[PDB]
Amino acid sequence: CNGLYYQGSCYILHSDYKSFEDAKANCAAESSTLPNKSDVLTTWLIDYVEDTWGSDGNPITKTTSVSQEVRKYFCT
Amino acid sequence: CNGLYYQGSCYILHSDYKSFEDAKANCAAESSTLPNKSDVLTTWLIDYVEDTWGSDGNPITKTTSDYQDSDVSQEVRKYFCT
Amino acid sequence: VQLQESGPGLVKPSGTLSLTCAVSRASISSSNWWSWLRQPPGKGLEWIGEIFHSGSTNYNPSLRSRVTISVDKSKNQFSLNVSSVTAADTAVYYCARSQGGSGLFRAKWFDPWGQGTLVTV
Amino acid sequence: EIVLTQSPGTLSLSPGERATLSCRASQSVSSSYLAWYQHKPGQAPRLLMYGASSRAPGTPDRFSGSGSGTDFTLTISRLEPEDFAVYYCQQYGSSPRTFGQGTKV
Repeated sequence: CNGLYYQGSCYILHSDYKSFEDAKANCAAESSTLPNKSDVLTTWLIDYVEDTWGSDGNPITKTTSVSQEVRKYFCT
Repeated sequence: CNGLYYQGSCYILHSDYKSFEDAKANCAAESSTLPNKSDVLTTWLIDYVEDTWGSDGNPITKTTSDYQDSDVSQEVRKYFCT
Repeated sequence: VQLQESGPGLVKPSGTLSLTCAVSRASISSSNWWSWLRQPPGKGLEWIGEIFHSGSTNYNPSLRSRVTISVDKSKNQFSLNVSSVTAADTAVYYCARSQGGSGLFRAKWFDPWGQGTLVTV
Repeated sequence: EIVLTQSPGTLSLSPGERATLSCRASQSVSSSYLAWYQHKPGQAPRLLMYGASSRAPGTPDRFSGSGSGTDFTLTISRLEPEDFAVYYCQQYGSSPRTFGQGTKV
């Protein structure tokens, strides 16, 4: 496909910077959703998906042991 | 493959920050070269490849010409290796 | 992310001016490129470099030689030393943050600034 | 080093006006990547817009931005006493990030 690939899942980059709710709406329009943290943490995909929105509502990251932000969002 | 793919050429990211010479050295040691701006300009890859190194020695951008006159050699930037 | 700048106001010519900023409400180890900027009195602003939690530093080519930016994770402070001052460096130095740095999607624009200390050579 | 010039050095007005601030670049800026800022004297500078046409959260809708390549512009449809201050252009498509001269109101 046009984007990254993992376990038969295609991830498309929407470079436009947008909040979590606009990202959810845009993904819903595409019929897809935001990536889940579980599927990306244990993969090289993480290097691409870091600081991009996830379904949980917080930015995806490997750390840790807001609606006021806008960040580039993937869509699967 | 473990990265982006376009027209049979597969580009793997390298998260480490390194200068142009080190990036080229790593790409060559990994049987690969730095991405060519010619093939990446129009295609979607640019969205992922912006602000990464290229063969010409300058960060890849969507500008058609007029490369950065100011020196960028002594700078750090993530790189893709085919 | 509250950023507060603190440093010596007076640095005589040719000396090293060290300005240290404190990261609050977040972690310096987080995915953010911490940059320092300059505002000469009455003239346009500049960008005198950036740093990351790994120590990687990318400078302005004009000011690359003089400046050196460092990070101390224990005290969550990213500091900047400007050496060989030429008396033209007087300005309100600003701390800055640029989202990203761990991934490939760095956002250059410096959203959270910080009150800048004015240094007079 | 893309040199950004802001044409109106000072656009003096009384409250209420379609104020227009413009700034041009020596070379084309990639993706119209220009994020304006705000500078209330003493107060911490803010991020009014990113991408030259998008408003960061916390700034009202009266700020509308448009531009491409050489020419970029910000517009205030109506003015309030708490929304007049210095303004800046910031291009981040060149290796050295270059700002622009202030445009006081």
